[PDB]
Amino acid sequence: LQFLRDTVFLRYRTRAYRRAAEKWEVAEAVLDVFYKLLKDYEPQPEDFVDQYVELQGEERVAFKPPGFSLMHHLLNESPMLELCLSLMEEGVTQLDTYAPFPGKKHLEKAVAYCFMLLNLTLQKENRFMDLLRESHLSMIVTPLEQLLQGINPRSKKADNVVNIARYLCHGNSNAELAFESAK
Amino acid sequence: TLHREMEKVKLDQKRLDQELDFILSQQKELEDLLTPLEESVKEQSGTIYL
Amino acid sequence: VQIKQLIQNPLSGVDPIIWEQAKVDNPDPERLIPVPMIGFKELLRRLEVQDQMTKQHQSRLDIISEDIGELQKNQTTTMAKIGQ
Repeated sequence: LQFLRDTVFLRYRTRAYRRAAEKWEVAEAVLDVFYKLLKDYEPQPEDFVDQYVELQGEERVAFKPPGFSLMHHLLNESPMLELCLSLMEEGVTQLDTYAPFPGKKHLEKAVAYCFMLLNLTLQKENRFMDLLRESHLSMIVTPLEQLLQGINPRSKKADNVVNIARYLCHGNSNAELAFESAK
Repeated sequence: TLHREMEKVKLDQKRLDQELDFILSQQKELEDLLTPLEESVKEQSGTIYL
Repeated sequence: VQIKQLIQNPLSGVDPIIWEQAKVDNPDPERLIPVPMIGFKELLRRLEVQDQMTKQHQSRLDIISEDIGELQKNQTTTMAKIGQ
């Protein structure tokens, strides 16, 4: 997990692409796995009581319900979240270009997985907040709503939602992103 | 008098406007510091494992 | 001082008695001086002045409205970023 999130995804913007489509495809890869990972995560009070396992003689904490870490990363200002938002803004602009094939199909599927993970976090967030509030990790989570009105770094203001809307302008060309967005 | 009030409210709105981007600037710098504290934490966790 | 240099030494030919009576009956003599009006074409003149001042008044009022609307949109934006 750390290998993928710190070394691959979070760096995917800093890597040089001889084939530009590669940046998009690699983001697509990382996203697919993170997505499936969260998609199975069921919030349980077991995740927030740090289970102690005797591994190699040292008591290490057992991993929580698989998505919990990802959720903690999405429920806080993690570079992961801002990267999601940045890919979002960049896709919005690229769409606004109304430009041919280059990296496209991968770009679409990427942003689509992103929207999917967003919907999933929103979906589970109710029970996840209930459980965390019941087991009390000092970890502070904010419901994804308040974060979505976040002030975008590039935009310098809360245009995450507005950008998210703007894809609705591209409906007649892209039905898929429109569906996800409206969801 | 409406000219007076509208200009003053313009000062007020511009003030709140810049203040929002500045508090967002602090919100960014603070997540930037939140990542380096995590870097120090990671090293501390590794030392504990050792 | 110019107010008293003008309002006295009576005007274009209105007799002084009516001039001093309109100076004394002046309501808001600081916000207005008695101006001579002649007949009905001067009433048309005052209606024209009222019309042009109405145009300017609507203009400056709409300017204040433009300032208001700008402050309002920027205020909504600031109050959005605050929560961020």
